[PDB]
Amino acid sequence: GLTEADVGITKFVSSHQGFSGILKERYSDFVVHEIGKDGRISHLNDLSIPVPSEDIFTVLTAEEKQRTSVAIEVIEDTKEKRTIIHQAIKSLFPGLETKTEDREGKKYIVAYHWPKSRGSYCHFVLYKENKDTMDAINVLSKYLRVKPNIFSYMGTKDKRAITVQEIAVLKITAQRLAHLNKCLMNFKLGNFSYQKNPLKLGELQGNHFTVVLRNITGTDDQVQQAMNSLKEIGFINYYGMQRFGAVPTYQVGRAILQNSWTEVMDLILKPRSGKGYLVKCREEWAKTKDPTAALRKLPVKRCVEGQLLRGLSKYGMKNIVSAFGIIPRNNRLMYIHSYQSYVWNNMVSKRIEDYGLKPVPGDLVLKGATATYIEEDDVNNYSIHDVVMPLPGFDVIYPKHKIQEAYREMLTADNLDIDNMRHKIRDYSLSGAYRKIIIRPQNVSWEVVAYDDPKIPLFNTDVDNLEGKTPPVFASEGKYRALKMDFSLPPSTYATMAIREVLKMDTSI
Repeated sequence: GLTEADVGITKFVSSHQGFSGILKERYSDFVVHEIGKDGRISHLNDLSIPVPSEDIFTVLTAEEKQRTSVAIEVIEDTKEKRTIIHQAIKSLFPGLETKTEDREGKKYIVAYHWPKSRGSYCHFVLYKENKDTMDAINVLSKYLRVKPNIFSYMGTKDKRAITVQEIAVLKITAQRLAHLNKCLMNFKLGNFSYQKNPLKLGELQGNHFTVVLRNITGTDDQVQQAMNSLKEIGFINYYGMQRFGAVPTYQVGRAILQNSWTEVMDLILKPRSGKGYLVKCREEWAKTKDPTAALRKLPVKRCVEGQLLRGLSKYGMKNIVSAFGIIPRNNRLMYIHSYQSYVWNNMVSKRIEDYGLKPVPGDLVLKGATATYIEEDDVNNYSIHDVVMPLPGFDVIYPKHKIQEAYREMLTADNLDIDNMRHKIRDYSLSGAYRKIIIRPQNVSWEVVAYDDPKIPLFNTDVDNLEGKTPPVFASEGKYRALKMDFSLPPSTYATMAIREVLKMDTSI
């Protein structure tokens, strides 16, 4: 329903003829490896627990001392070797009795009933398949009987994909985490270390992508030209379709900024084209206009519709400001940020159309963390990769060319004032920020692969390598053709926008 043109995604970098290709046909055709603060590319490649009773038996005995018996096998049997185990168990045995048993030749030691030197945080790699980051944290939180806020990460990674990232957890041992691997299906944990600090959102350097575009209709000339342009110049740094949502998020954001609160409520709760349970909740709302009656139709507690319905039950339909205010702050800002994103995509497309892919006088540039202007005389000292455009807000400056006039027109068309982007409600006041218009991906590599079966993955994942799965080998000719790409992107960048530039085809399905 919502197209790329609807959200201002209309321009391309390369002049090459577009071609077709299938994206995320299998979640194994889209693989993401996080690039850490220090440049390390997270891979699940070590299951060792950092340093007679191994890590498992110690966990088994600790689990026994709290909430029948723990039998430890005596590998190299000796009177001194058995007593050593009795004494070693007695160290990690607060309230545990110990007895030697000879079970038909095989001997056992049967158990009956955080250092300040070691950093507070266990860091580890989380490998996930078709899952959200928060979803993995909730599973680990319920298994470890902890609250999800003791976990930290640098960013969330795509659900429909195989993703690998670093996670930190306050005061949970590596053995406790590793033990969970036996009962976790769509996630695995490894690469354990103990460190001083948690992770911080946005601290990452970016992500590395391995992408398989199935059934490419492109020729070798088309592919080479598409890839060379992506490697040399790159792609227009648009906000992808994910930024815009079922409910078109920028429209809720616009209504919030205009203080059109009845419209905010209707946009979230009223029935619309294209999740089954949300359809029923919205139908019950349209029929009864009763929060209690519509809440009965929601199987999920933490969702925007439920939080707003709980807010309306508390404050009523004559105080939608307070009712909506109940939604967590992060979910509320997301609407107004996607409105800023909508304006930004449109402005960038106008900037490309009117001045091209060259820095022009009047453009804003980023000299480290400071934003400044390109003048007539210093125009040739900058590249298109230094050019920034602002997300609209009260604290930003605008380019000194005609796009400033276009920002003013777009904002005026929504009854908003570029000269005063302050909201009467503090939470909805936007300061603005700067975003690069063109991104050159790093460590770009590609190959066209001939194949016959779509089910067959074209490369190993981290778990395939751990299990010692045979690396895929492919013939020089086949029925179908695939474009296999590898590239690194900075944070707040969309891989779909890089793929869009290669294929020159719109993101629908």
